[PDB]
Amino acid sequence: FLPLVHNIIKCMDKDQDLNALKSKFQEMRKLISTMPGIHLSPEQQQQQLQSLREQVRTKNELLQKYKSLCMFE
Amino acid sequence: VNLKQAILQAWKERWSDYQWAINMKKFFPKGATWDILNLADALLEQAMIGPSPNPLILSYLKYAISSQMVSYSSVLTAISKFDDFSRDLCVQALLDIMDMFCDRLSCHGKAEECIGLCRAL
Amino acid sequence: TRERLLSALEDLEVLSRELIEMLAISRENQVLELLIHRDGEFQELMKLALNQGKIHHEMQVLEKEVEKRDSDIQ
Amino acid sequence: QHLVSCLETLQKALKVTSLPAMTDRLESIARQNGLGSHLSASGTECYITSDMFYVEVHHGENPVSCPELVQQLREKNFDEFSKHLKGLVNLYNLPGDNKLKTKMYLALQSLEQDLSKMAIMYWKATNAGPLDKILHGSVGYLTPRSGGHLMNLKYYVSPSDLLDDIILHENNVSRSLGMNASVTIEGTSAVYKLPIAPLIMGSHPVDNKWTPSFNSVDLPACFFLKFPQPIPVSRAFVQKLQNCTGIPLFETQPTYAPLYELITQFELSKDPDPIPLNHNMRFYAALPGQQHCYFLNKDAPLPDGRSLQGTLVSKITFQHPGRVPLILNLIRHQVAYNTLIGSCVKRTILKEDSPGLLQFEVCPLSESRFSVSFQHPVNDSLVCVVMDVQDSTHVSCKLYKGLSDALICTDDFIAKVVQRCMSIPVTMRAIRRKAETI
Repeated sequence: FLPLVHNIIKCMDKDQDLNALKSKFQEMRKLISTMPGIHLSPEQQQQQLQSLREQVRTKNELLQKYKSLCMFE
Repeated sequence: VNLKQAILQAWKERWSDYQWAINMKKFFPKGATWDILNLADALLEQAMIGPSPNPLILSYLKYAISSQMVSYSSVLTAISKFDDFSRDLCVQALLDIMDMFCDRLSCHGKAEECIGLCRAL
Repeated sequence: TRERLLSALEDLEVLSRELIEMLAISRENQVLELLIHRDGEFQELMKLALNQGKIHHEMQVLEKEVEKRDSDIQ
Repeated sequence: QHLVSCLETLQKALKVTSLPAMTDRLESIARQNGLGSHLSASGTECYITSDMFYVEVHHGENPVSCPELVQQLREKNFDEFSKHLKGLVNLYNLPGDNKLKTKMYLALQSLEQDLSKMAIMYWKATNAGPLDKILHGSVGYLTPRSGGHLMNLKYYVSPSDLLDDIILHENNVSRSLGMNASVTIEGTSAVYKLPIAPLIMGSHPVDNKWTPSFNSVDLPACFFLKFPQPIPVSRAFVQKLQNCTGIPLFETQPTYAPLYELITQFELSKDPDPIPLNHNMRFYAALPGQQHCYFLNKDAPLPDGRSLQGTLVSKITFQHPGRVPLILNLIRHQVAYNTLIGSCVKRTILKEDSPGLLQFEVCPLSESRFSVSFQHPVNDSLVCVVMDVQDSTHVSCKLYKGLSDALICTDDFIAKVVQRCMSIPVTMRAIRRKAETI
């Protein structure tokens, strides 16, 4: 992003219109970089992980509880 | 309490000469003309200790002569008791102090003070 | 956070373009300072952006596992 | 157009990417200092102006692959490289013209060679440690010019500042860990004759012998001894220094006020704070045992009847190095006196201090002498310690007391304590402590 912007500035210093169009396409690529699967913060990322870990543990525990529960002597 | 303690209670906190005069009055209720308490002796001792005199305590003594706190006789005796003589700066200071009162050399008091002025001369 | 990153990106593009265009017309420390400030914002949250995607793929795997477990339990 | 050019160096300086863009960052550095860049291949780029041409891969070969410059460039410090170019540009800010500039640089090279040889002679005669050379040696610890930085001769290393928070110098002595002066050629309105070839062709084994002038040429400039921070110097020193050299120290007579005020400004401004101290010449000092207040007493009349008066000196001009040993010995003297009186100046707020406040004071008895007056520690009469600064490293002090008084101290014990650490606010503490212990 910043490298592409600096390259556009270098092209302006050398001078072109094609390079500015390339900078606009890079901004479209940036919008893709805002949303290629982006949606959450660092804190939220931490809470979701803890909740998923707790769910797996509880499900495994319930399954083991009935694993031991042997109906037939 | 002592005059030595007052004179540097005067030199320490920087006191101008008139503030020194006021606080010297306040430290001592009996004035005793300041010559019974030997003001000139203490001021000369704690002025002429360094190779050059500190101008603060010399300013105190020059005020105490120009204002008539201290008689000329006690000053002339305290000047007479200095000698050492290896330092020219202290000697020049003493000669400027003598240049202040000399010639006028006037005593307006008892005749014993005039005899003291004679012996002091 | 996504909104902040997008705003930083738009500001950077417009101001860089303006500075380069002024250089071209001639033949801007305010623009420069703005650029470095939002460049720091984008770069610091670009290491985050990459990891976030890896974490999201891991989260998807975890979700699939949980779903299977539940459906099996049901 | 020129502003847009300066505009691009700024945005190219904040640009930071890979090696190709780092070569464009080197191009940015060129136009930032108004230099011209020519590059042969990716590896070599040359910034060229006057004789200041250097390449990162006039009238002289490329002198050295300075590790200093190479280390900074290899590591991520383009800013340090920018400072080094600034130093090179300032050294060659020389006006002159062209052939004159080349000769003028040649004269500086001869002076540098002679000064370096004189320093070597002292080391051969006595294998002194670096500290001895700095405090009491011909010339001084001398570092040869590297890149932009010009030769630095360390005139004095104060005892208090040799100690940091007991530093042993070794040969690793820091450039700024002391007082340092720089030797350089600078253009002058007047015309002077300077050596254009090394003048120590024949050296007497003890001290040095200089072959007489004419070689030499009348270039319109003189060698200089610039001091990074202006040193307050007294009127008496100007006469003592002139007696040797002869070159007017201040030429056009400027301003000349009390020296003690200038000494306070130099000491207070070493560390800058927004609030002016407003000392009123009553500096307050706090020490491990006791509290002291020192009145600097500027305006006390000297024997002549004029208060010590002096003006800050930044540049001292000397034609040849022959008068330089004498000039430095006088300076050393002025600097040492400033350091002892300087140690007292402090930015503290001792308000309503009932205990102690063992105030001490300072009167200018004569040029090179001062008296610190204090109440006797045990008895009541005023007592004092003078410190005539006879030489830069030597001060002689006499503690006269009244005929009836308690032996306050032995002049040698105080000296031993001061030399161990130092500072003069400190000397008064030792005088009080020694008297109390007895």
